[PDB]
Amino acid sequence: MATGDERFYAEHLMPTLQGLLDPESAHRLAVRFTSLGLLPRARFQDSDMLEVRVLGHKFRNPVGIAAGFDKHGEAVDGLYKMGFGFVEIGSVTPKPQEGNPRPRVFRLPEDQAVINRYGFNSHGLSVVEHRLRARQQKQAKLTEDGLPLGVNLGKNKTSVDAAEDYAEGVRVLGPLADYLVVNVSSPNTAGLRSLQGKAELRRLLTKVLQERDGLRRVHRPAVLVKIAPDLTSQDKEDIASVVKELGIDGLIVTNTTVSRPAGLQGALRSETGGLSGKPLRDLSTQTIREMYALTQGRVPIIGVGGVSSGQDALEKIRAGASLVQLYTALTFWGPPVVGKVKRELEALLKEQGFGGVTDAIGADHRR
Ligand SMILES: Cc1cc2nc3c(=O)[nH]c(=O)nc-3n(C[C@H](O)[C@H](O)[C@H](O)COP(=O)(O)O)c2cc1C
Ligand SMILES: COc1ccc(Nc2ccc(Oc3ccccc3)cc2)c(C(=O)O)c1
Ligand SMILES: CCCCCCCCCC[N+](C)(C)[O-]
Ligand SMILES: O=C(O)c1cc(=O)[nH]c(=O)[nH]1
Repeated sequence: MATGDERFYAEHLMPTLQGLLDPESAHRLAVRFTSLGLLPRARFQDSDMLEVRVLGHKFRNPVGIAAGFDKHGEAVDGLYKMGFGFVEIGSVTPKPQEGNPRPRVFRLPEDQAVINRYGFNSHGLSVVEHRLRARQQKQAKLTEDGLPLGVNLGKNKTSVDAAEDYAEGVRVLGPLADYLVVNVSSPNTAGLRSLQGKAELRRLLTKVLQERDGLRRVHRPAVLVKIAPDLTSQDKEDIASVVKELGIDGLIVTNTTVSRPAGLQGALRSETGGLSGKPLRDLSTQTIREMYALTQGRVPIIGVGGVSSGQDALEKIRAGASLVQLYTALTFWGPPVVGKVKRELEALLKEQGFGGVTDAIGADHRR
C-alpha cells in the first residue's frame, strides 16, 4: 500500500487517494493514520547543518508542520515520525466549535493549491489540554532532543472579547507549549484580521504577554504573532513597531491569502476561503523579506506559504526565516515530501557555500 518513496507517493498513491476522497475526508484520514504512526519510513537522517537555535530552543531541523493540519493535537508524535523538526497544533479556540458547514475545503490541482474555509473547527482548550497533558513528559523529552511543540491559539466565532479568548489560551495551553501563536490572520472568522491594526493590536498583545509572563518559568512559552499575506504596507509597519515595542518573540509569516492571483486555473478558484500552496509562495516570501527588514533581523520569523522543495525553503530562509513550515505540499505529495525538502535544503546549503541553516538566515539582505 505505502512503499514508499517520493515518486510513488507523488505519481501514484496521492493522486489515487485524492480521486477517491474529498479533501476534508482525506484530512481526517491523514490525521488518523499519522496518529497511529502508519507512515512510510522517514529515511532521511538530520545533519548538524539543519540544526537551528531560536526561540529559546534547539530545532533538529528547520522544517515544521504548519497549523491547521493537526488542529486538535491528535497526531503530534506521528508528525515527528514523519520527520518534521517541530510541530504546531491548532488553531485551538476556548470553547469547542464546529466551524463552517461542509464542503469547506477545496483542491485546486492545476495550481498545486488549496482553498479552505474551515472556520476554526476546534475541540476546544479543555480537550486539547488533556490530550497534551497525557504526553507532557514525552514532549518535554522531545523538546530537549530538539523537537519543539507550538500551539496556535484562536478565538470563538461568538466571543465578545477577543483578547480574553487569547488570554484563556495562554493560561490553559501556554504551560504545555514551547511557543504560542496568536493567530490574528485567519481569512475565515469575521473581524479576526482587524486585530492586526495598531492600538488594538498593542492592547491585545500586551494582555497576551502579561498572561504569558505570569506562568512559571518552566511553563513559559515564546509568543509569536501569525500574520496574513494580505496586509497593507501600513499594517506591516504597525505590526513591526508593536512587535519591537512589546518584545514579541517572533512572527509566523504567512497565513493563507484572500487574494486570488491572476493565473489560477482550478475550477474552484472562486470559492470563499484562504488560498494556500504554490500561488501563495512568493507573496509569503516577500512578506518575510519585508518583516525581516522592518524588524532589523532581530525578530525570529517562521516562514510558511507554498513550501514544497529545498529551494522554496531556502528562499524563505535567505529572505529572513529562521524556520519554515509547510502544509499544502503534504496534501499533494504525501509524507515523503518532508525528507525531500530537508534533503534538497541540505544540498542547496552546501552548493551555496553555507555552513548551515543559521548562516543562510537573512542572507539576501546582506547581498
Ligand atoms: C486546510 C487548512 C487549514 C488551516 N488551518 C489553520 C489554522 O487553524 N490556524 C492557522 O494559523 N493556520 C491555518 N492554516 C494555514 C497554514 O498554517 C499555512 O499558514 C498556510 O496554509 C500556508 O502554508 P502552505 O502553503 O504550506 O499550506 C490552514 C491551512 C489549510 C490549508
Ligand atoms: C485539507 O487538508 C488535507 C490534509 C491531508 C490531505 N491528504 C493526505 C495527507 C497525508 C496523507 O498521509 C499518508 C499517505 C500515504 C500513506 C499513509 C499516510 C494522506 C493524505 C488532503 C488532500 O488530500 O487534499 C487535505
Ligand atoms: C493514508 C492513506 C493510505 C495510504 C497508504 C498507507 C501507508 C501505510 C504505511 C505503511 N507502513 C505503515 C508499514 O509503513
Ligand atoms: O480554520 C480556518 O478556517 C483557518 C484558519 C487559519 O488561520 N487559516 C486558514 O487558512 N484557515
